[PDB]
Amino acid sequence: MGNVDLVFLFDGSMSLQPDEFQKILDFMKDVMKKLSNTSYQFAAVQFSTSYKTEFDFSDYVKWKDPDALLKHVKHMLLLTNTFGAINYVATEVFREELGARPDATKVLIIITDGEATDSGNIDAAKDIIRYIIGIGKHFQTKESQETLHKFASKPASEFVCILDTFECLKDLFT
Amino acid sequence: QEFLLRVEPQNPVLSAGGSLFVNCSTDCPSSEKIALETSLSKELVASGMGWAAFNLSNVTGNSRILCSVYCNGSQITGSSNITVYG
Ligand SMILES: *[C@@H]1O[C@H](CO)[C@@H](O)[C@H](O)[C@H]1NC(C)=O
Ligand SMILES: *[C@@H]1O[C@H](CO)[C@@H](O)[C@H](O)[C@H]1NC(C)=O
Ligand SMILES: [Mg+2]
Repeated sequence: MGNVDLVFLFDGSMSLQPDEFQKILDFMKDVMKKLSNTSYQFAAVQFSTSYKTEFDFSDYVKWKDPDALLKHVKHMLLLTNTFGAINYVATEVFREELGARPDATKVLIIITDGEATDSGNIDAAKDIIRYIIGIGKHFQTKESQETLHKFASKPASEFVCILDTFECLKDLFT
Repeated sequence: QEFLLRVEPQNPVLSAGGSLFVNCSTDCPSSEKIALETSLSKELVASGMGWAAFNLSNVTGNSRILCSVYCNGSQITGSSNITVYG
């Protein structure tokens, strides 16, 4: 298995309840704990109206502690500008200056309810494997399912799943 | 250039926990994509030029909502704090 630079792009919008946001934080911490001491290195970005890199690859290498790296997170509680968020990750997070490895396979785990308050395209992230981990009552809506298909890698059956069981992520370990 | 996004009703105070009709509108010429940001169950029930109306159901507690739309390529937002008393 080659190196993998993985970015958790998590939804901090008002549409997700406080308990759901906390479940997102706990989920990211758990996935990182299971991937400690592997070819994986991480970064996390919270998105709502704006985007915030909560910790970068260099932070992960130095701390190697998910709990410590995400403890400071404050719920944004604004809009859900997902298109811009994916672009921000593609150009502002996957950078050697922030600890990214040029040789590494780029992976994005987008934890959200699937809604989007913005538009555009994500051509800049065409070389990034994108998973959608759903949470929130809006996830199963027709609007969300149609929206998330524009973000998830194909086929959707392999890259889209729910937070409670995260079945689609188990392949990251094989 | 610079317009406002109205959220009606503004900061409503209701009881029980049924439904609420929210209308997000703007006078911005050729506005694009009106969206309502809320953790409540929502259904788009009506729309016209510069506005969109939604029906929010299962309003059991206080909840803040935000509306957005693109005016002249820029995103503007409106808010409304829903208060529920029992
Ligand atoms: C929503 O508000 C706009 C702007 O005042 C109005 O023109 C429209 O008739 C309203 N629609 C509904 C469903 O009330
Ligand atoms: C309450 O709602 C108003 C919108 O009229 C908003 O400007 C204000 O920030 C809200 N108050 C809170 C919860 O900060
Ligand atoms: Mg949202």
